[PDB]
Formats: sequence, structure tokens, C-alpha cells
Amino acid sequence: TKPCWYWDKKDLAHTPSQLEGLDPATEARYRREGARFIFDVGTRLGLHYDTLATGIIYFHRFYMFHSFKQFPRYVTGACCLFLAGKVEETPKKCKDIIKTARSLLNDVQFGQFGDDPKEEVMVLERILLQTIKFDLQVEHPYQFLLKYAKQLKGDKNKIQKLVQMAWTFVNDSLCTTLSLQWEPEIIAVAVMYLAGRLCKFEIQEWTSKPMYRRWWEQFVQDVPVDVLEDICHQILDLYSQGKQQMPH
Amino acid sequence: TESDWGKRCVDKFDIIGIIGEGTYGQVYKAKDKDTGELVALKKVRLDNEKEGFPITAIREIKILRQLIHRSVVNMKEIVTDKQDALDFKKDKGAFYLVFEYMDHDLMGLLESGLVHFSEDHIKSFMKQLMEGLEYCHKKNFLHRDIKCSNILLNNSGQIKLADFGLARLYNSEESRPYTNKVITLWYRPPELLLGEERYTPAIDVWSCGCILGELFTKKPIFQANLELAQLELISRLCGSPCPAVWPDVIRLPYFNTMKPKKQYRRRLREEFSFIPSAALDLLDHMLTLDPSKRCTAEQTLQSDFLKDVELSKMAPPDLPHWQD
Amino acid sequence: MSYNYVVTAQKPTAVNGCVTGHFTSAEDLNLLIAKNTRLEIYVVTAEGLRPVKEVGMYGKIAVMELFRPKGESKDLLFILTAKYNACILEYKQSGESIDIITRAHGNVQDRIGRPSETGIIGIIDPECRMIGLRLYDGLFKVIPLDRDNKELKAFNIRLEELHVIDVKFLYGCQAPTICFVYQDPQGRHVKTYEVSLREKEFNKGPWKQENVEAEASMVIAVPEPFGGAIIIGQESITYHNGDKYLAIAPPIIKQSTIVCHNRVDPNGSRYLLGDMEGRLFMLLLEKEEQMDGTVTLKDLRVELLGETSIAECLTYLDNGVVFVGSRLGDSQLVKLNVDSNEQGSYVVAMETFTNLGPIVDMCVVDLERQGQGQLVTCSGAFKEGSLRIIRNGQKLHIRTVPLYESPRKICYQEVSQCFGVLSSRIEVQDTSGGTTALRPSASTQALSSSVSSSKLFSSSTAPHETSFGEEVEVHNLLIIDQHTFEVLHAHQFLQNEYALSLVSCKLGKDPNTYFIVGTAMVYPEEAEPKQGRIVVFQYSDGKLQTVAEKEVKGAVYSMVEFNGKLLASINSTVRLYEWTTEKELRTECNHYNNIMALYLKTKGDFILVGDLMRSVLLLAYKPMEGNFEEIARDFNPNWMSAVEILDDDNFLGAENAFNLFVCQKDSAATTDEERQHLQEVGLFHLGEFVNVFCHGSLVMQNLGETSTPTQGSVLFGTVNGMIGLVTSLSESWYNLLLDMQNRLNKVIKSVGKIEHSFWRSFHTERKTEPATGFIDGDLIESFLDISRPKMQEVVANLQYDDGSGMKREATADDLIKVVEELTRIH
Ligand SMILES: Cn1cc(-n2cnc3c(NCc4nc5ccccc5[nH]4)nc(N4CCOCC4)nc32)cn1
Repeated sequence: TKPCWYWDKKDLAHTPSQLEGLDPATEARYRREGARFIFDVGTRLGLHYDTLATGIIYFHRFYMFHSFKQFPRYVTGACCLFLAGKVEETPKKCKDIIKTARSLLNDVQFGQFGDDPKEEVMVLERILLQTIKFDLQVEHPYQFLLKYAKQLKGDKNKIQKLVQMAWTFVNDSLCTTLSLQWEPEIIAVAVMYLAGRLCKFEIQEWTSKPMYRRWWEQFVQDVPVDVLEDICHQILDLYSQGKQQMPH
Repeated sequence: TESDWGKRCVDKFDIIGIIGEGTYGQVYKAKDKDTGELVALKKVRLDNEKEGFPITAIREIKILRQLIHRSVVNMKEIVTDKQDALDFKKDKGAFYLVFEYMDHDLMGLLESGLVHFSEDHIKSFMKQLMEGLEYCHKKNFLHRDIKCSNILLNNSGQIKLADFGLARLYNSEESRPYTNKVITLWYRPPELLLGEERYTPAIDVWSCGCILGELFTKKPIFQANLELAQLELISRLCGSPCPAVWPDVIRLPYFNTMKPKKQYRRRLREEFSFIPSAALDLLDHMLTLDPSKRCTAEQTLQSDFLKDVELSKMAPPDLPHWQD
Repeated sequence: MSYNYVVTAQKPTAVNGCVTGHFTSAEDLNLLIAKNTRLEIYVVTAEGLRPVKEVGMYGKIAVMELFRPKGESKDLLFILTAKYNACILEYKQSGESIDIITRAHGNVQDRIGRPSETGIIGIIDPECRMIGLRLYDGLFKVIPLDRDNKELKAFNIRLEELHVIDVKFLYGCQAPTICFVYQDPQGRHVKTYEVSLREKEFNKGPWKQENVEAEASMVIAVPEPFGGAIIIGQESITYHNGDKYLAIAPPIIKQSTIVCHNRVDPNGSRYLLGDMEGRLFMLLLEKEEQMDGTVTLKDLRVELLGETSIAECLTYLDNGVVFVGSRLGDSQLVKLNVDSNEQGSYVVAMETFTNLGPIVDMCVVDLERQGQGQLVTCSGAFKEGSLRIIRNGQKLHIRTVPLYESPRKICYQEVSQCFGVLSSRIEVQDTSGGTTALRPSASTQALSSSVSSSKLFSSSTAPHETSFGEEVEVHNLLIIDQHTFEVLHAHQFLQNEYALSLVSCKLGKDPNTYFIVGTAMVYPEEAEPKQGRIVVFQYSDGKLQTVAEKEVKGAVYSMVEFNGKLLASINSTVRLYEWTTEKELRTECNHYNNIMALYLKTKGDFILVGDLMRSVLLLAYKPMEGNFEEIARDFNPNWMSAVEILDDDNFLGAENAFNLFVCQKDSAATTDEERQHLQEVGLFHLGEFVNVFCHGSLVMQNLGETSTPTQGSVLFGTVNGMIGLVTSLSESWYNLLLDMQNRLNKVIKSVGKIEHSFWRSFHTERKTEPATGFIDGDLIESFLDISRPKMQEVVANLQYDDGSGMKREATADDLIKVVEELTRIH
């Protein structure tokens, strides 16, 4: 009925982009830029966080079936954001997205949009819809971070620090292929787990089962620590690679 | 696979004819070359390209993929026109929405007048309808176009609602501005006549109540061409909008503007005395002026009229026969 | 948009009701006869009826009753139309000037109601205190007859008994009392209520409820000497009055259902009863007077008088004379004699009034090679079945061919100088295990005869049990000579085989002209038949030869010749057959998206399909491909009675709600879809039920006839015997005649003060629309009958358009000439 949108890390060695000679680092950088492009454009337009993420999720999924050498990222990102707006009922006119994209992009980058930017973007909506197999509904870690946090009871400030730090980790994971590896529910737990470690908080005490040291298992069933650690490692790598550090 | 959408071409379905006029586009009928199954297709025209793909179609393509119910039409898949090879820009082909075809339509069954509805038929029809609505309302979605044409019935007696194009999500914890007058006037609730704009799910309930009485009278209850003339007819039967029956009516934009001729009293039970007692109570609750006092879909399913109806017996109506 | 014109060539002839009383004067005895939309007023003489006045009303007459309230010298007339237009009428004569007064009027339709199964019932109190109306289930409507109620305002009383069969006001009651038979799950019961105008509700009635015959049909209010009521059923007649109860169940009435009643002796001693087989009975109330001085009902007796036409209404006039009002056959005056004739009958016919009866089918044929065209109609039912040959000559000349069996379809085969007619006769399961016919008829009195011997369905193994006395239909193809109208040959079809379609044509390269009949195997178990046959006959040298047969999996409802091929409608499919050199039918192509393909019509390679609920669908045969293509469908849902093609773009239809509509190709080829919408541009409420649409004209054509403004000619036949003609107009002529109608309606006084615009408004129970695209020719043709002052009033400020002179004023003499040309189209 509904398509499978999750892959194994090993599988990303075989994206179309990889097989056309693009190396793993370049596709990784190309994904961050497009996701951040989608993030920055829509934030300038005042868009809800779900709308940005939905565009980003479309974007990530798109380049699992296609190559970065045949589809310029920034056109795709704009197209993903354009559709995401209508799907998440935060619509924007294509001309306004182009306007904002031009403001943020230099001249070389905006050359991807070609002579008629609107037309090159509109032509991609057809491919995008077919690529996402018309699977418009998307769930995001944000709703689970809040659904799960509501069940924690304790120091109001320590939990809010946990939520904001985890929230930031969610925003940062949109630049990675985690959206393609793990369901959003696991991501929400992983970022809670990561923030708990960094703030030296023991989350089990806030739960209804304080003696249940694996606190997350009451939110997300069947998640080994193996998975949460793999996610945390991938999140902190972005910080160690960049100049930015953990928010704390 | 069954999950792969947008790739299959319309070639596979052979177009038989045009079944009727829809909410936003005409509907057709076809048979798959591979499977004899008869289906129903709506053409989505992306040729205007003012802003790409139609947003209303995006609404129908989102909601339906989530809603699963025996009494809700299923979208099977989405197909496309022939696409030029290595010519993505040149391609102007349109998409189509595959739907399950239904043997009969309530609009044509009733308009012809051949069909005859016993109480037990009306029970089976209403029970399925309200169960579907309860499903959709439980999922926090609003249809907004309850009409005879969108109501479809198989020969077996199974019913399903159809064109979800005008449907939009409803936000309970926080109200949002909407598109004011939506439902066909004959079945539009008083709140939309007065412009509530931030309409509640009860707009669909009122419509189905208008349908319920229509089944017994074999005639639409409220027939007019002017929104005020409709309000007059509604007032003559259900009582005129007034602060006692609708405490918050004064907050409605047109309460002062749009006024009935008189402050008519409610005669619903009197005028509908012929309707059975179990059903008349349902109508009085479904056709309640105040959206806050109007019954819910679940309450209609827990009524004497519908609670004890068994969906195992679907009571098909007296669809036409040869001496007929 | 489209423009068309409707004219009534022959008025409705079937008698829908009839009453007697003192309406024109307190002194004369009147007979008021109601035909659909027409009221005829007669005065009773010692020889027959003297006509005095006839009026038209803008509505179907549903209720017609005469009453005389205290203070009036003479009877007043109440009429209610089927669209719920009520009025009280008075006859007034000033010397030679006869006019009808509208004393009170109004529309009594309730905004909310469920129309009753047994139809509108109207009754009036013996003290003329109120009019009772049964319009909707569960409600009783009362119009009180006070002097001030000139608008006929009324109220409803809630009625617990939802399914009422019949009701009457009773005689001899302290308060207005109703007696009625009703049905609930426990059977049928009789019950009484009292009506209180003061309280506006029912009070407990004078006598109790009793279980009555399951098929109790009619209620008779017995007059003051006896009081109470009589209840007529299928097997028994019963008298009820408080403690008194009688029941007579004579075997003679069980044979045929009784449908009409009238009172012979004002005191209630004698009544007349009629049944669906045409028999006329006398019901006698045998009196017994006690020494108390009171008069009681001793017994009931039923005596058979003779045979009349199957009668919708009976009314005894005076002496021995009875008027028999017939809807299925010719109406009559008959005299009842005290002494029987040598055959045992007390009934002897005096006069016969022509009723075209139900016109099931009709065709136009120029028998005498005159260029005119005469109309041969399938008219009547059962014993009254007839073929009627109609020609123009100023009255219509009508010849009657008695068949005594029901006629179904008709078609002319010139090569054989004869007609083919499909017929059905009623036989009854008899003690031999076979059946016996109630009377001889056309299919049994044929010169030569044949019976189909097909074994196609003979494998059977499907059981159909037979009980003695049940009716069965026998269908036969009759070959009838065009000059003598003698039945030359009758072909009887297989047992339980119904004939539904008939054509006469040549096919393919076959030079022979054939009769082809489409049949369906009808078994009571089947909601829809699943077996049928198409049979090809040749009429040659006095004998009908079976040439070929094709089995089908359904009912052959309609057939039509298509460019050497046979186009047939079988259940949900439309099929085209080719006629091979081996003289057999072969399927070429099919179309399947119909609920029931009931009617078909062809022009060129185009085909119009009429469905039970999908209205009209426009097909085309595509010869390059060898198949059908859907061209366009009417998306407004309708129940079709007959369709016709007007021209390559306009299509005519007839609804079961007495409505006529015209669909056209959307004529805008912007998108394929727009043309596909057959848009209803014409809407009109005829008020009659159209069964057959047929191209042709009855007007003599000498080739000298001035070319009329109207173009085309479609004649139609109806259930009530009305015959009409539909023709097309130019945009200019429509506007002129339309603008004139609006002017005529302001001038002409309607009986009952019924608005003409309302009368012609499209009316289904669910929806009502203003008429469009149609000119009521009868309203236009009434211009010639309005007085001169009124004529000049109509033409004031009237301008022509699109003519030799763009704007041209009209005079009364100019319009008189235009209408006079329009009266020559029919
Ligand atoms: C999601 N979705 C599903 C559907 N859909 C599926 N089946 C139907 C359907 N069939 C009834 C029917 N029409 C016929 C025409 C000719 C012969 C037989 C016919 N039987 N009618 C209609 N309509 C469209 C508006 O006019 C009437 C109601 N809509 C349908 C639409 N949207």
C-alpha cells in the first residue's frame, strides 16, 4: 500500500550520484547544502518547521533515485519546498521562492536555474511527484520530541533544556541521511538520549517507570542502544567536522 | 508494485464514457486491459501551470491515502499520459486519479424516482454513512461537500462517500480562517449561511440530516436559489435563529444582516410526524441550529434508530426491475 | 439554445372522472365529465346528453366534486389539480354568454410531506362544512367551507394510520365523521374519526375498528336511511355500522376486481358496481322495518346486469340511463332494462363516445397514395383493444378495428400491403393444466395461424408452478390487411414469452422484406429477464415463415434498422447485428454502459439511447473501425418514456413525470468534455404521458401549402388519448411567439386563476423549473378566440425582430393571420 522509504547505511554507497563517479564526501556535502538551502529559503519566507522538514525529506528521498550530476540541487530544493508548502498547507507562490533563492544564492549558484528559473523549477514538479510516488504525508521527529517530553515530569527547567537541545539536534539531522535510515520516532528518542548524556541528566527518573533504566522503551518499542548510538555518532560528526560545537 | 504511483500510463485503462459532473472536474469510467475491473477516473489538468499542480487535487491526494473505510471511496493509484522520452520540459501530459467504480449514484436513483426506500434501507444507508463520517471526523477531517451526487451505492447495498476534493483538515485546539460558503446551498448548514467561516465538523452532520429527511419525503427538505430564501425555509421548520436557541448567534457576522420574515417556531416534529419516531428524534438532533448543540456522528450511531442496525444485512433498495 | 413549438392536435379522450348534480342551474340535471386537463359540462335529457360548455384548466384534474352549501341556490364545483391547485367554481350564464366563476382558489401543497400510494383523495362533508384532502401519508388536510375562506386556507391533523386505502365522510353523524380503510402489518382495518373544526384535531369516532378483507379497496358512505358504510373487496362486500355487521361473498365477483361504484337510489337501496373485465353489477340493500318505526339493513344481494366497457367512473343519470366513463376503452351511454333480453342481459348500449384509449404505439402511413399520411394507432387494452386509423378531413375522421386483446406494437410493411401488430391476450389456468381464454379475440380469429416451435429454451429444468385461476399473457404477431383490416395471420409465441419490439425491413444483400420481433422470456421469479429471442419472419402467400432466430441473454426491449444492419437493445447492452448471406444474425459490435436500454432512435450513423435513469446518451457508429463511440450524455437524471431525434443536434425526450425536454450538443468544441454534456435547452410540462414519438404529418399536402414558419413534424401519442405535434422554430419566430404568450397570459382569464407559467413549469416531485425553449401552441392559438378588445390589448407595443424590417409594430389583424397559419401545421 505505502512505499518503503528507509535504507541501510551500506546502501548509500550505491546512490545514482555515487555510481556516476561522485565520491561519498561530495554527495554528503551536496546534501547538506541543499537541505540548508531549503532551510534558509523557507525561514526567510517565514515557513513552519514542518514545512521546511517536509521539503527536506522530499529532497533527501529524491536523490536516492536520481543523480546530483543530472539534477541541480538548488532547483530541486526549491521544487521540494514549493510542493511541501502546498502539502503542509503553508503555500507559497513559486515566484516568491525564486525571489528568495536569488537573494541567498550568488551568481554561479543561481545559474543552475537557467534562463527561466520558474520554468526549470516547474518542470521538476512532475518528476518530484513521480519520484516521491505521490507519498505526501510525512511525520517528523518534532511531534514525537513533544509527545514524549509531555510525559516527563520533574524540574521544569532541566526538561526544557533537554527539549531545546534535542530540538536543535533535530534541525541539524535534516542535513544528514538519517531521515532515510530511521523512522522519525527513533530520531526523537535518539536526540533526547543525546541531550541527556550531554546535560548529564538521567531521564528514567522523570518517567512513570523510574526504575526502568531503558526509559525510551516505553515510547519506542524494539530499539537497541546500538541504533541510538549510531544516530548520536552521526549527529556529533557534523559538529566535529564543522567549526560549530554542541549547543549546551 | 502496488506502492509505485505516477509511473503507470493511462494506456492500461480503456475509456468507456463520462459518468457525470464532479466537484472540480468531470468523472469518467474505464476497464484495465490486464484486469477486467471497472474503475472511475478524474482528469487532473496541469496544463495551466500558473502555479504548477492544482492545490485542491493535492488535498484529495493527501487525505484519501490516509482514510481506510468500507464507507469511504478508495483511490487505487494515480496514472499518467504518454510522456516524451528524454524531454521532461516538453512533457505536458496530465495525471489521472484511479477510483473504485460504484454501480449506482443516489442522485440518479432518487431523481428518477424508481427506487423505493423502506425504513430498513434508510437505516442501512445512514448507518454506513455516519460510520464513514465518524471515521473521517475522528481523524479530524472535514468533507464540506455532502451531496446526493457524492453519495454512491453499490447494487449490494454498500455505500461510500466519494469526492473529497473540497475537503480540508479541521484544527480543534486552534481555529483557522477558511473558505466560508462551501456546501451546496440545499444542504448547507445555517452557520455557513451566516458566514461562520471557521466552520465546525457539524456542517457535514447537518447535510446528512437534510439527506435523512429527504429519504423519507422523497424530496429535498430545503430548496431555494437565494441564501436568505434558504434561511427562510430552514427557519420555518427548525425555528428561526434566536439567542435562546443559539446563544452565540449574535457573534455571527450576518445575524443582524440576514433575518427571516418572522421569528418562526420549531415545527420539525409536527411537520415530520409521518417519519417514524426513532428517526424523527435523529432528524431533530441532526437539524439543530446551534452547531454546539447539534449531535455528533458518534451520537447518531448510538441512537435507537441506528444503534441496533446490523451491517451484515445491507438491505439493497428496490433498484429498477423489468415491469418497472 | 433551442426553440420548439407544441400543439394539441387531438384533445385527451379518456374519462378520468365523472359526477352528477345541479351545477348550471338549480333545476337542470348535469353531467360533468373530466378528461385530463379538460372539463365537459352536459345537461341530461330524455334521449341523451346536451353539451353546454367546455373549459380547459392549467392543470391535471385530480379531484372533482359537486356540493351545495346552505345559502346557495345551486351546486358549486370543487377541483384540485395534481400540482395541488385548488379552487371553487360557479357556473354563470347571462343569456348567450356562458362563463365560469372562480369563487375561491389557492395552492395547498405542504412544504414537507410524503405523497400517498393510493393518490390524492378528496371528499366533502354531507353538511358541506369542510373539504377533506388526503395528499400525504400520516396527514389529513381540512379546508373549512366558511364564507370568508376565499383563499382556501387549511390545516393538517396528525393521522396515526400512515397507509390509508380510501376514505369517505359518513352520513347520519352528530359531527363530521370520516370512515376509512387502512393497512398496517396486521392486515387491513376499518376505522372512524370525528373532525372538530373548533379544536382542529380528531376525536374518538362513532364505531370501532374491525379486521377487513386483506384487499379491501373502496369505501361507500351509505345514505341516511341505512347509515354506515360498505367496504368493497376482491372476494367480499361488507356493511359496517356500530353493532351491525353484514358480509356477502358471492363467487361471481371473485373472478374480476371491482374498480368503480355509484349510487342508483338516493336512499341507498341500490348501487352499481363495475369490474376490470367490463361486467356491470347491481348491489341491493334489502330493508327490514321494525315495529319501532326504524329501518335496518337486513341483507345484501349482488345481481349481474351485463357488460359495459371497462370503466373508470360510473354515474347513473335518470330513468334507465347510465354513463360509463372509460379510460382503457370507448365510453358509453347504456340503458338498464327491467326485463332481460334473450341472451340474459339487462344492459343495452345506446351511444358510443370515441376514446383513443392508451396509445401504446403508432405509425404514419399514406395508405391511399395521397401525400397526406394517416395515423394507425395501437389503442385500448384487453377487451377494448383496437387499431384506430385517423385522417384529417374541420374534424378528424377515425376508424376503429376491434381486437378484443391488448395491442402492443405496430409497424407497416408496404411490400405486403399489410401491418404487423404485436398483441397480448389474457388466459387463465384451467383444470386441464393448460389455459383458457376469457373471450375470442384477434389472435384466435385469424384466417391462418402458427405457433413457434423453437427449442432454444426448451432445456428448461427451471420449475414454474401453476395454480388454477391465475392469469397469464399470450403474445402473438398479427398480420393485418391494410384495406380490409382483417387478421390474415396470427403467430403465437412460446409459453411465457413476451413480445417487446417489432420492425419491418430488408437487411444486408437480402432482397426479402421481413418482420422481425424481439421477445423476452418472462418468469415471475425474475426481477429482470435473462433469456430472450430475436425472430425473423417472412410474410409470404398468406403464411408467416420463421426465417431465423438468435438467442439473447436478456430482454429485447427495442429494435431499429441501421443502414442494412439490425440495431437492438438487450437489457444493459446496445448491439448491432449483420445479416449474413446464410440468412443468420451475427454480432458485430456492442455498447454496454446503460442501466436498461429501453428506447432507440437512429439518424444516419448516429444513435440515441434512452435509459430508465440515465436519460439520453448519444451514440455514433464508426464504420472505419466497426464499433460504437459514446458522443455525449445528459447528466441530469431522468426516467424516460420515449425519445425522438429532431435534427442532427437536437434531441427530444419524454419523462414519466409528464414532462418534455430537449437536449442539444453543447456546440462548443473548446474541450471534448463540453460537447459530451448534452445540455437540456428545452423544458416543458406537457401534462400527458408520452409513449410513442413518430415523424410525420396528418395534414393534406397538395404541394400548394404555404411554407409555414414551423419546420419539422413529430407526432406523439399519450395514455389519455391526447395526440400532439412538436415542431421547430427560428430564433426570431420563438421570441415573437414567446413575447406574445406573456401578453396573452396577462389578458386571458384562467379557470381557477391558475398561472399559466406555473402550469408549464417542469415538475418532478424533487424539482421544479420554469419552462424554456417551448411555445405553448394552444395558448398562441387561443388568440383567435379572445374578444376584439382583448386582441388589441395584446398587440399593444409589440415589436418584431430579425425580419425584413428590424423593428415592426404588430396590429390585431397581423397576428390573426400569423396564428391562422400556425393552425394549419396540425
Ligand atoms: C472518487 N470518486 C468516485 C466516483 N464515482 C464512482 N462511481 C461513480 C458514479 N457512478 C454512478 C453511475 N453513473 C453512471 C452513468 C452512466 C451509466 C451508469 C452510471 N452509474 N457516479 C458518480 N457521480 C458523478 C456525478 O454524477 C453522478 C455521481 N461518481 C462516481 C467519483 N469520484
